[PDB]
Amino acid sequence: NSVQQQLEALEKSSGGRLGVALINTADNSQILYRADERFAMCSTSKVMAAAAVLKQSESDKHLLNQRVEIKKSDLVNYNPIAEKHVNGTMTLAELGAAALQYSDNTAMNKLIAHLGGPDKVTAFARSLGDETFRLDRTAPTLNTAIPGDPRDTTTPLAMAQTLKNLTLGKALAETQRAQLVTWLKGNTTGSASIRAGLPKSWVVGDKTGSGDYGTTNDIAVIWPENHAPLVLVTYFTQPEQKAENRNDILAAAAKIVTH
Ligand SMILES: CC(=O)OCC1=C(C(=O)O)N2C(=O)[C@@H](NC(=O)Cc3cccs3)[C@H]2SC1
Ligand SMILES: *C(=O)[C@@H](NC(=O)Cc1cccs1)[C@@H]1N=C(C(=O)O)C(=C)CS1
Ligand SMILES: O=C(O)Cc1cccs1
Repeated sequence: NSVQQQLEALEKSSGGRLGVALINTADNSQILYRADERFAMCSTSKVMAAAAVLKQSESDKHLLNQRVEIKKSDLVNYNPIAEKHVNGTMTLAELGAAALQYSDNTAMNKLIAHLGGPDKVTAFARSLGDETFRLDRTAPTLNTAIPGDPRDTTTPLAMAQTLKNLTLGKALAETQRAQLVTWLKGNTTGSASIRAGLPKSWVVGDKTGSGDYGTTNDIAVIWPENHAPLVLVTYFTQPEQKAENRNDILAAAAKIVTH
């Protein structure tokens, strides 16, 4: 059975809608599955917000060390790092790290607020040539992931192209690119997702998302030992609002497209 047939079968048995875009940077070849369909990004959108702040830092050498005050009233539904810092400060760099490596929603909201709102994240994506990405809401509501809702969505192909540019391409100056990569490589939330479908010793940087409608996402850059990098987006969503998340489906998709 072909890769396409395998993805079709995985999707059908899983009881959802699967979106996959793999870019092989060895030859610029692609494996696409529903790659032009919109999906709710959920917390994968934090990559774009963190990168937007990194872009700003290219013209302000003091930005990443700027103090941000964390109040009790800033806490939302999931904030394992920010809650440790209530009544204190975190730097913008520390907020980027917390957002990316722990999926701290308070940290995401501080990045968005610093930028001037969700629309500023959209404008940053557009500045990278991504005509597809849109950020409309803050956390937690950006994770509602309602079928057919365009808010806070992108397509697998658009996100793969932009993640490639961010991490391996033209988007950021070198120090900032390297910082983004360091953050992604140190993610703690992705064990059971794309990483689980790959050789254990491959280096991976990724950002997950989990939302309503059992929406389960991961976007990754993958560094094989003897090959050029791969960029992989796996998005998955289901028909029932209260559905369980399905990290294993992302692992399976990763295994299929790297087999
Ligand atoms: C850490 C995490 O939450 O993993 C997602 C998950 C997955 C997955 O795909 O990774 N799922 C499974 O493999 C499903 N588990 C079951 O269907 C087992 C059952 C439990 C209760 C009745 S059936 C769901 S249970 C939830
Ligand atoms: C990002 O996806 C974010 N998800 C949520 O806050 C969950 C919801 C909020 C409203 C409806 S559902 C955080 N990300 C992680 C992750 O990266 O997977 C989570 C596991 C949940 S918190
Ligand atoms: O407590 C407040 O309302 C303001 C803050 C100062 C420092 C962290 S939060």
